[PDB]
Amino acid sequence: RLEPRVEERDGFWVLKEEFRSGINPAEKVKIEKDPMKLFIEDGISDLATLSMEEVDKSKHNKDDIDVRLKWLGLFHRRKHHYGRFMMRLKLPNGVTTSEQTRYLASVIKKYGKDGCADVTTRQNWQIRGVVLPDVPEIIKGLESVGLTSLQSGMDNVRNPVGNPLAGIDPHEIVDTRPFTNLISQFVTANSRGNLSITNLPRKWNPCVIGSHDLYEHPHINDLAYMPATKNGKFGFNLLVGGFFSIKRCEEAIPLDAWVSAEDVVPVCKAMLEAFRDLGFRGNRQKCRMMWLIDELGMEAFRGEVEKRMPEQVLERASSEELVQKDWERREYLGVHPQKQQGLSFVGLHIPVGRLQADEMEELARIADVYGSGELRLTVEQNIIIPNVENSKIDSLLNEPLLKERYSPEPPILMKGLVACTGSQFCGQAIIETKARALKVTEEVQRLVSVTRPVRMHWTGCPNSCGQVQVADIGFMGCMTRDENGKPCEGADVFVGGRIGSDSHLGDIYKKAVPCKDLVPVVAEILINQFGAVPR
Ligand code: SRM
Ligand code: SF4
Repeated sequence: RLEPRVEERDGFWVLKEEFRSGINPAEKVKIEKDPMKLFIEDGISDLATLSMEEVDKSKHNKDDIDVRLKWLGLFHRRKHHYGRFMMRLKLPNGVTTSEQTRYLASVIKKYGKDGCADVTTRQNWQIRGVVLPDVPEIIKGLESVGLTSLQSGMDNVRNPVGNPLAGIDPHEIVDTRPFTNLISQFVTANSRGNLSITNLPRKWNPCVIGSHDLYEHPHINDLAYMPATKNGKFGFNLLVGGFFSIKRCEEAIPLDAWVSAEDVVPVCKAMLEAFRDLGFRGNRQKCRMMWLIDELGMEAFRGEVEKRMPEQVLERASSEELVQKDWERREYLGVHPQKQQGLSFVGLHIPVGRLQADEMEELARIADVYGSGELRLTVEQNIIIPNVENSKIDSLLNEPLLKERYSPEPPILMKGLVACTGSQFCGQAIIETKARALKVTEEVQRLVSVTRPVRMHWTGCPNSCGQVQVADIGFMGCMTRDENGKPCEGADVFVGGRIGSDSHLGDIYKKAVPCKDLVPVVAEILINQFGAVPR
C-alpha cells in the first residue's frame, strides 16, 4: 500500500487493474474512455452530430453527455434544461476582459429566454443555454479571447481563486495574479489539457491569499497558499484539505510546508500527483483529498508530496506570516481608492449573480469607457470595475444599469448575499434558490433594519455550493411536510459561521424551516444575534 494506483498508458492516465475493486460509477466511466478524449481526439465533433434522441439511445453516449463532457466544462442540465448545457470557465482570480464578457454576451443572446449568465462562488463565469451543435464554434470563440473552460467540472482542479483586488489594492500583501494564473496555466497545460492531472479521484479547490481580509477563503480549499517570508525571500505556507460535502465539512489545516514564489507550481504539481496516485476511489463521499490525509496521517502525507517534487525537499512552514490576524473585512461594494494614485474601483451589486445578455454588454462597455476595459468577478457573485479615473466617478455612478439593476450601493442585507444555481437549472437541487433568495431578503429589509453587514448564503442541496457554513445565516434546501403531510420547499438554517483570520464553520440552528415560516425565523435571528431593530 502507498504504491501509486495509476500509470501512464498511451498518453492518458489510468487506474491499474489490481486497484479496481470497490470503484464507483464515475471511476468506471473514466476507465471506459478517458473523458479528455472528447477534446484531444475531437470526440466532441461527433457529439455535436447526435440529436438528443440518439444520445439517450445508448449508455455510452449518455455518459459522454452527462459526465465525460464535464472535463470540457459542459454540464448537461438533464432534469431542467433538457438538451441544453451550462458551460463553466477557467478564470484565475476573477479577472475578465470586456472582450471576454462581450463575447460571452453574444453566445448568450442566441438563446433569448433560454440564455443567461452567472458569477459563481469561485469568481467564475457560467454561461447558460448552449446546445451541442454550438460547442465547436464556442470553444474556438473562447480561445480567441483568452478563455478555455477546460477541466472545470469533475475530477479536475477547479478555478484558482485569488484576491479580487489583486494588483489594485492599497493594503495588498502580494499581487495574487501571477500565481493564480501560473496555477491555472499549469493545470490546463496552456489550454491544451494536462492529462497527468485530469484523472484525479475527485474535485480539488486551490487558492492564493494576498489580502488581509482573506477574501479568498483559504480555510475552505484543498490547497491554500498563505503569504509568509522565509529567508528574506517571499513565499507561502501551505494550508491543506478544506472541503464541504453531503457527508462531511472540514476546515483546511497546516501541512507545515513553506514554498518560495518560484516553487508554487511545483508543489501543486507534486500534491496533485500524490492525490491522483494514492487517493481512495471507492465510495465517492470519501474521495476528496482530506480523506487520503487522515488515512495516512499528516506527516506520511507530507512525505508523499515531499518525495514527489523536484529535489525531494519540501521546506518546513515558516513562523513569519504576512496576514494580519486582527483585521476587519473592507467593503468592496461602492467607490474605493486604489493603490494607483487618482484611480478608484467600483464594486457593483449583481442580484444573486444572475446576468442577462443585454446587461453583460453594458458592463463590458462601461469597463471600456470608464476603466481599463476589464472587470473583477468576486466570490460573493458581484463584479468590481477596476481602474477608473476619479474624474469619471460621477458620470459612472449616473449610468442607467447602476441606478437600476446593478447598484454600487444596494441595501445592507443584499451587500453580502450569496446563493447557488438552485433548482432553476440544477438537476441536484432540493429547492429553488436565486429568486427565493431575493424575495426573502426583500421582505426581511421591510421588517427589520440592520447596521452590521450580514452575510446570508442560500444553497439548494447539501453539496453546499453556496457555502452555507461560512455564512452569518445560511439556508440549506430540504423538503418539509405540513401537519397535513404536504410537501413544501424549506431550508435548514445555519447560524454562526465566520469569515477571515478567525474563521469558523456554522452550525445547524433550526432544522427544517418551511418556506412560509422562513422570514419570521430570519427576522428573529437578526434581532437576537445581529443587533437589528423592528420597524
Ligand atoms: C456554480 C456553482 C454554484 C454557484 O451558483 O455559484 C457550482 C455548481 C455546481 N456544483 Fe458545486 N458549485 C459551486 C461551488 C461549489 C463550492 C464552493 C467552492 O468551491 O468554494 C463547493 C464546496 C467546496 C468543496 O468542493 O468542498 C461545491 C461543491 C459541490 C459538490 C460537493 C463535492 C463533494 O465531495 O461532495 C458537488 C457534487 C459533487 O461534485 O459530487 C457540486 C456539484 C455542482 C454541480 C455541478 C451539480 C450538477 O451536477 O449540476 C453544480 C452545477 C449546477 C449548475 O447548473 O449551475 N458542487 N460547489 C459554484 C461553482 C463555481 C465554479 O467555478 O466552480
Ligand atoms: S448547492 Fe446543490 S443545488 Fe446548489 S448548485 Fe450545488 S448541487 Fe446544485
